[PDB]
Amino acid sequence: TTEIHPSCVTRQKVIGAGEFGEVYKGMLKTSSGKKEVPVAIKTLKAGYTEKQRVDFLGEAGIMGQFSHHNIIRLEGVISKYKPMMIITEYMENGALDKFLREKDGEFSVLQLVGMLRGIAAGMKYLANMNYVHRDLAARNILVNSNLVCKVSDFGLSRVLEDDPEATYTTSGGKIPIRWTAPEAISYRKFTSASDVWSFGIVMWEVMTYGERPYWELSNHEVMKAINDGFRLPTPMDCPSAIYQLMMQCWQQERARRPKFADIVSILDKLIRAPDSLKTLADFDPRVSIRLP
Ligand SMILES: CCc1cc(Nc2ncc(C(=O)Nc3c(C)cccc3Cl)s2)cc(C(=O)NC2CCNCC2)c1
Repeated sequence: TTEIHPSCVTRQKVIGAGEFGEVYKGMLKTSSGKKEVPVAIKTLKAGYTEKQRVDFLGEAGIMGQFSHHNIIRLEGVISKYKPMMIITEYMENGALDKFLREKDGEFSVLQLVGMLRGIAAGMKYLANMNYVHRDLAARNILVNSNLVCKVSDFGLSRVLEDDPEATYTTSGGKIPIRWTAPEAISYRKFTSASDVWSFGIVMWEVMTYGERPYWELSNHEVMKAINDGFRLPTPMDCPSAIYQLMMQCWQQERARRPKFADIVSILDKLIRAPDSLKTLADFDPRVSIRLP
C-alpha cells in the first residue's frame, strides 16, 4: 500500500467517531505542484491491541487489492508514524441510508435504479474477487457528488464487530438480522449468495428512501416472519421489474437466488430501456381514505 507522510494530511472536521479512533474529512497534499484533494481519514488511537492493528491495517490491505468504480478507493496509509491512519477518497454525500432519508422523494425512479446498478456492479466485482461482505446494507454504501454509490466497510471480522446494527444472537454470533440471509443467521454460512439476499434488502431500502426494513418488528419477529414465508411488501412507486428482482434475492433456497452477474445484467437492461421502469407493482395501502 502507498505510505503517506503525515505532513501531507490535514484533518479538518470529525465526521464519525468511535472509542478507538475517529473518521475525519480532510485534505491530502501529495506534491508541490498539484492542489490538495479532499479525503476521508480514519485514525487508530495509541494503546491499540495487536488484533486492533491487524484489523485496522487489514481493512486498508483489502481495499488496496480492489480497483473498481463502485468500491471505495484507498489513497494510502500512515503506518510508519503514530497515530496510524487510513486515507480514502472523500464521498461528499455520506452514507446512503441517511442520504436517502434526508432527500425523501427528491430523485427519479431512474436515478434510484442507477444507484442500485452501481452497488450491484461493485458487489459483482467483490464476489468475483472471492470477497464476501457480510454486512451489505445502505448504511455501508457511500455516495459522491455524482450520485455514484460505492461499497465500503471491509475486513474479516471487524465489520460485524464494529456495526451496532449487528446484534448478539441466541447462538452467540453478532449479525444484522434484518439484512442477513437465513443460512447466515441459522448456521453462520456467509457467501456471495447471502450477500445477494442483503442486496435485495438494499434494493428495498433505496426504493423506500431509507425505510427501516420490517419497520418495528423485533429481530425475533423478523426471523419468524421470514421462516413463515413472509417477505417485505412492495415499496410505493416501485417498478414491477425491481420488486420482482428483490423477491428473487429473498429465495429461502440459496441456490435459487440470482448471482450478482444476473442482477447487474437485468439492471443494466432496465436502465437502457427506461420505459421498462414505468410499469409499477401494485402497492398494498395500510390506510383507506374515502370521500363522497
Ligand atoms: C459516515 C457518514 C459520512 C461519510 C462521509 N464521507 C465519507 N467518505 C469516506 C469515508 C470513509 O469512511 N472512508 C474510509 C476510511 C477513511 C478508512 C477506512 C474505510 C473507509 Cl470507507 S466517510 C461524509 C460525511 C459527512 O460528514 N458529510 C456529508 C455532508 C453532510 N451530510 C452528510 C454527508 C458523512
